[PDB]
Amino acid sequence: SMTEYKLVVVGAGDVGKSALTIQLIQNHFVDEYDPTIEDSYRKQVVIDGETCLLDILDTAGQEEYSAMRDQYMRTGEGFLCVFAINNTKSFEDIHHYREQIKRVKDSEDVPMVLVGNKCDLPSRTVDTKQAQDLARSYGIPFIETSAKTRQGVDDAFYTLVREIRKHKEK
Amino acid sequence: VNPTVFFDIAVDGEPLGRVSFELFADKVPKTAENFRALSTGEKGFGYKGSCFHRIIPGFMCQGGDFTRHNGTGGKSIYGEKFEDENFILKHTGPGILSMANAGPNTNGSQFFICTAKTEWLDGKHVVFGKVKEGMNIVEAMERFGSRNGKTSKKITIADCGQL
Ligand SMILES: CCn1c(-c2cc(N3CCN(C)CC3)cnc2[C@H](C)OC)c2c3cc(ccc31)-c1csc(n1)C[C@H](NC(=O)[C@H]1C[C@@H]1C)C(=O)N1CCC[C@H](N1)C(=O)OCC(C)(C)C2
Ligand SMILES: Nc1nc2c(ncn2[C@@H]2O[C@H](COP(=O)(O)OP(=O)(O)NP(=O)(O)O)[C@@H](O)[C@H]2O)c(=O)[nH]1
Ligand SMILES: [Mg+2]
Repeated sequence: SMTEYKLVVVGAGDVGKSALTIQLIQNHFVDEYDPTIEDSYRKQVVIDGETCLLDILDTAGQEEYSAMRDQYMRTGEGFLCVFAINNTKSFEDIHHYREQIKRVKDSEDVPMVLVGNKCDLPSRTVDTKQAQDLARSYGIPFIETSAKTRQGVDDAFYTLVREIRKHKEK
Repeated sequence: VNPTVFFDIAVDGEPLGRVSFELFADKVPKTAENFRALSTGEKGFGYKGSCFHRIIPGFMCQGGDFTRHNGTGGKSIYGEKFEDENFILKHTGPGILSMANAGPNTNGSQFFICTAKTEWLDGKHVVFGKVKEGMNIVEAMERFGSRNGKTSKKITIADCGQL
């Protein structure tokens, strides 16, 4: 049957992890504050001609539980590392998420995608080059998204799948 | 003397039982008063008819969103939100009543009842009361929760007021 991909969405609180996932799954956006405990979703898609099943884990950004992440990081196959382009602290928080993933999986070769969300917003404090440089230093793709306009939403999840594919044939 | 309020809890419209709370007006008068007034509905709005949207066995039952009924709303009698009054009281064990929030100084109407000791919340959530009677009602609500807090039946405050 079709290949399943275990995707995990991580990042600081309020960056839009849930809005991105609910846009992908349900194709709508609401501007309400609904902080996540933990949610899981399934969706079948076609990527580069190949049908596959996305198993998406939407994790808590709630910073006090940073010691609770090891198990979902061991289980996950690929990580959508999300920050918001109007919040510089969320961009700085990205490094700690990547270091934690690499440490927990004891590997330099973990499929990840850096996602700069909320690009519909005028108050940008993280430049495109700033994030592109970081993604280049990580060796991973960078994609800008808006959960509100749906810009780049499919592209981010699909690219992460492409990154997992390039790893499982390695 | 500290005021007492009650919740009459229903499960899919069927009565379960009454929980009453002591409100620590002597330590946190402004937060206790917010909860008291919302339990009487005296400002034209409050807890009556709202649900417990998040129940996590082993930890807590959370409710109080009477404006959107889905965990994203609520409001205080002082405006949308009000400040953290103090953190004198701790989350010592089952039955503690404490304010939910979205960070410092964001108290609205949402609240939680502890079903265990949750000491990592000390100094972040304002404790302002405790279950007086009917803790077994709260224990009974737990089985309608889950690991992420989604409930399998609608757990509602069918009636509430001051005693
Ligand atoms: C890591 C997984 N996780 C966990 C967690 C933590 C542990 N341990 C920590 C302590 N060690 C010693 C033992 C292990 C074990 N198991 C889990 C859960 C069961 O694993 C799935 C929690 C949690 C909370 C949030 C996000 C993820 C989270 C979160 C996300 S928004 C939040 N908190 C605060 C929340 N704001 C709101 O609702 C805003 C909307 C209103 C206005 C809020 O005011 N209140 C009231 C206080 C309780 C809190 N809700 C809540 O729901 O706490 C859940 C709880 C289980 C107690 C903690
Ligand atoms: N303008 C705009 N707002 C967005 C975008 N993505 C999310 N938001 C808004 O930002 C807030 C936080 O979004 P949410 O997806 O809940 O963030 P989260 O990363 O899941 N937070 P948590 O880790 O607590 O679960 C909400 O008000 C949401 O509507 C976006 O692309 N554009
Ligand atoms: Mg979320």
